[PDB]
Amino acid sequence: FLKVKGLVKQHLDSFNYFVDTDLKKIIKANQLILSDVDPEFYLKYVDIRV
Amino acid sequence: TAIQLKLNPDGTMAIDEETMVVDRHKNASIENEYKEKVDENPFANLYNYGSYGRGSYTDPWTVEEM
DNA sequence: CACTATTTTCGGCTACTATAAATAAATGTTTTTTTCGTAACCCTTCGTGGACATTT
Repeated sequence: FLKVKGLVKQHLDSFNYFVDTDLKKIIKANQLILSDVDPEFYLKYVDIRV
Repeated sequence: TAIQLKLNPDGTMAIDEETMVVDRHKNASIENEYKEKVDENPFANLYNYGSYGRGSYTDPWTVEEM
């Protein structure tokens, strides 16, 4: 058990799930920054990496 | 893009909820769609001292125009 | 080996870039005013009895 799956499971496997997947679920919920003046301007965040 | 209405059998000569106001972005959206899509390489946007300045190159004059 | 041909290069053309003066007028650009937890305990309320006046 402790060889494949150590004693700091609860700290290491949490941040490693934040970096891999749980960043892409943030920019996909804050994409498309817009302006009301000059309405043909748009900036969108497609993907994110660390 | 004026105000539109409709003929409902229930409510005749009724005014619709959506065209009351305008989006002001859908007509901007189609304008953007037929634009060129370029992939930026960091060497293209190179700037020097001869950048963001006055002037151009005049066409060298001809004997016709003399 | 002959010349085609992009590469290498000369080359000059051009166009301000500072630095000092005349206005003069137009233009934009930015500051200084002027104004729009438990427990007492006061507090609040429902209430009950006293006497006065009209009326029988």
